[PDB]
Amino acid sequence: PGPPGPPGPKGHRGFSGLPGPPGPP
Amino acid sequence: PGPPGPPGPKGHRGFSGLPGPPGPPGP
Amino acid sequence: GPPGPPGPPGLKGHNGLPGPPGPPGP
Amino acid sequence: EPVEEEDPFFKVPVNKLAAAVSNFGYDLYRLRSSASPTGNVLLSPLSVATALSALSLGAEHRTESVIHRALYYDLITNPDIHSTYKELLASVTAPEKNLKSASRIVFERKLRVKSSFVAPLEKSYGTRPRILTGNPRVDLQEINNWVQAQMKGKIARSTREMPSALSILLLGVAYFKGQWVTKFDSRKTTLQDFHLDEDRTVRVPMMSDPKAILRYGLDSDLNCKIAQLPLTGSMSIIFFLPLTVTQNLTMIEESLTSEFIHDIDRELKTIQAVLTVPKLKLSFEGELTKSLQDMKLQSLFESPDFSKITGKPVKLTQVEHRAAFEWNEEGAGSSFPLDYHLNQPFLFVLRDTDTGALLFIGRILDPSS
Repeated sequence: PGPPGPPGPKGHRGFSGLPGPPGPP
Repeated sequence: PGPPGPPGPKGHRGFSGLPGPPGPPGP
Repeated sequence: GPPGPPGPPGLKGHNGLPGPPGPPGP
Repeated sequence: EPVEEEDPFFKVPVNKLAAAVSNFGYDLYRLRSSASPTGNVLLSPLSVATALSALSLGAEHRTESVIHRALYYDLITNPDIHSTYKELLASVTAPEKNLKSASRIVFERKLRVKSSFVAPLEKSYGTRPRILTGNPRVDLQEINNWVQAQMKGKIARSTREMPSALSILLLGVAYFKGQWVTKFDSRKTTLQDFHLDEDRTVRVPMMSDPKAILRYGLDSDLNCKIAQLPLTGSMSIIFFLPLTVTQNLTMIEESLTSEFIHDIDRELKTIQAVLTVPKLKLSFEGELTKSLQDMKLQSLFESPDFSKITGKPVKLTQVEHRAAFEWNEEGAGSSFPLDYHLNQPFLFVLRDTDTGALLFIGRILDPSS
């Protein structure tokens, strides 16, 4: 037999959020 | 028995980031 | 004996950083 | 355009890194010696530079670039400099070196530290970060316990409580009690004068070897004579002894680099000498924070970019150094003459022969203190 291996690494970090909305005129 | 297995596979990419805050005002 | 199986999937990756602030307003 | 080859000694990577970190060490000793015109200066800057270079792991380009510049890494070419550093640290702390040197990174309480930073830190530098608790009495005791364990209880415990506004503290401790290659005979250690200056004098116990054997060199431009004594485990102390009796060591001190020290070791000549060395036992407990600041390192103290450590805006706030240092008659055995009397202000440097690393440096204006 054999034992299951270790869990894999944590995934890549998510994409960064988009640039926020424009300001007030 | 036998040896431990390989490292499991890599997790998924994380949640996308929250949108940025509103920009500054301008005359 | 035979090599054990691969492990379970890794955990989901970290949250994306907050986006940058907007352009200056009109 | 063609040029002579570099000295083969500095072409070894661990030696090239030992010279870089040692040159930071000579820069720091100059600011320490210049910032205090009386008293001894005892200093083992390797533990400080080790703590600095480890912290550069969690530093992002623009401020890791400032730590690399102060550590003379920007002159070195090396794909994996941190693994050469692991190599370097395992040489100079081996058991026959008799040198104990430990570095620690101490963080503000309740800080989540990316393990992207703990992992390399732990492979190259063999240390684990210290997350403070907020209980100041017990935080003090944990570090006094960690120094006590890393230094086999040979440094004293701080009475001082760490400051309330601690973001990133850096601690370097070091201890040395070596073994001469040739013993000094205890029976000829006598009390004799040591001249603090031309007028003032003190009696200190000076070991003696009236037919000693050593490597010697009289430097006529720096107005001092230089002798080199060998230590067990392939180390040596190089003394700097001015001709006049003067506490002005400024021209010697202005010239100390690893390449200057190395050319001395190349050109010293073996002689017989009437040698007297005083007994030396000293301690230092002190914050080197300001000397680092005017080492073009002040940016580390105001919005630095340690994003690979944590997302919290952290900042270097303290740099603490303890050091204890001793020599006595003890050694391994018994293995016209010239005068070499260390009964006046003198510099000494403890050098590792294999890598050329600076392990300790001292300015003895007074072996009484």
